[PDB]
Amino acid sequence: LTYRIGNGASVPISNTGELIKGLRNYGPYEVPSLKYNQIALIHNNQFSSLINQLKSQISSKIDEVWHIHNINISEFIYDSPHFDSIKSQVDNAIDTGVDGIMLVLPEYNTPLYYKLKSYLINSIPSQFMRYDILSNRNLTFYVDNLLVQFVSKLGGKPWILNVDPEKGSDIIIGTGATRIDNVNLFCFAMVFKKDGTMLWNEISPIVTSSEYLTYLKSTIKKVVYGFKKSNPDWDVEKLTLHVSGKRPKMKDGETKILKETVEELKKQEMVSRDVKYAILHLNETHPFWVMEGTKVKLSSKRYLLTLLQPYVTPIKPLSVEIVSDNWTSEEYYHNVHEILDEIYYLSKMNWRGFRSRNLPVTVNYPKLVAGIIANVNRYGGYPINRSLQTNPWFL
RNA sequence: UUCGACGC
RNA sequence: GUCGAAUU
Ligand SMILES: [Mn+2]
Repeated sequence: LTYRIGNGASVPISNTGELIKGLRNYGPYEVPSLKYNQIALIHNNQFSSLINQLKSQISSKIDEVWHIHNINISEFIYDSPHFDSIKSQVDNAIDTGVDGIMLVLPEYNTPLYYKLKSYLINSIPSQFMRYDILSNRNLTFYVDNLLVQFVSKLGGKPWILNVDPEKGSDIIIGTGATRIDNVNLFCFAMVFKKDGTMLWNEISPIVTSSEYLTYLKSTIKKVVYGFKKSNPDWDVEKLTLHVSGKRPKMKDGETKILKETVEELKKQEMVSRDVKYAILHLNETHPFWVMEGTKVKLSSKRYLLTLLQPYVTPIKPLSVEIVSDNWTSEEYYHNVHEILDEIYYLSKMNWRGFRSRNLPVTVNYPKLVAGIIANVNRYGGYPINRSLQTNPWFL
């Protein structure tokens, strides 16, 4: 229903102009804390008007929308549009003392994006931009969205979902794997609060399909060990797994391993030894047109949650299957409503820009990682640190 | 790579 | 390549 921003304010969802005006008035839910109060802009068009306007917009929005005050932006010019010359300005910036780097790429050069991006994820919060894509017409839409994600990557919290703290899971784990070609894959596991904020993330190395279940288990254990070490008193009595991704087909073996992993985390006191949990498969299914937030039951274990398209009335359904749960027959229906509601609230959380993705954050954010992991691997960049664990570097 | 959507 | 980004 509403987004919680700063100073105790809440603004309706589904209205980006009201969210922006809200941030100008009250601030974000959390301003990032900075060490230098300095950010670098790195580019190769020193007399460019578009870059001039870009700098001045970033400067005024950072202060006025984001309430990050007195930041200095320093500029660094590179003079050849290739890896070693840009990297050299990047290095100059990092030696200067900066909280993050905004890097304007020159043209369209995919190997160069992945090479530079993998070096920076490893170093310092960064936000790329394309010189060719700038225009006066779209500059304000462009900077508005760009800063939602750069503020997050600097450790800020734009807005969180307003949810009933008595309803839903204590934590939600988005987990699964994504195949990056026909043989190789990586596992992921991400812990969320019910308010849609990411608490911790782990990704496995790239492995082969034969190694899927082995790394699925360990990646999930690492992410919970991580969450628990930085939240020792967060009791988990209600736990939900959101399983997603193009991964090997292996559903019974996979459910058995997920069940085992929760039984080991109980033994190790990472969750309650009487935790109530459900393991769910979330799958995007083919769109359709009515010629909603609606919950459809297809069988006692298969459900559909229908959502407007984030763009006849077009609908993007999300399939939801309960593959395992330890719920009582009595609790059952009630729990089904809560878990479906929660999936709907999470589908409204997106720190990539102002517009809702209408896809659950637990499904969406692992897709964003996958794109980077796949292409870094393909273009031979630097493989992707408690900093990367708590920060949404993939946005 | 601000992002999205279409068409091929 | 074709639009679009308060009001989805
Ligand atoms: Mn991004």
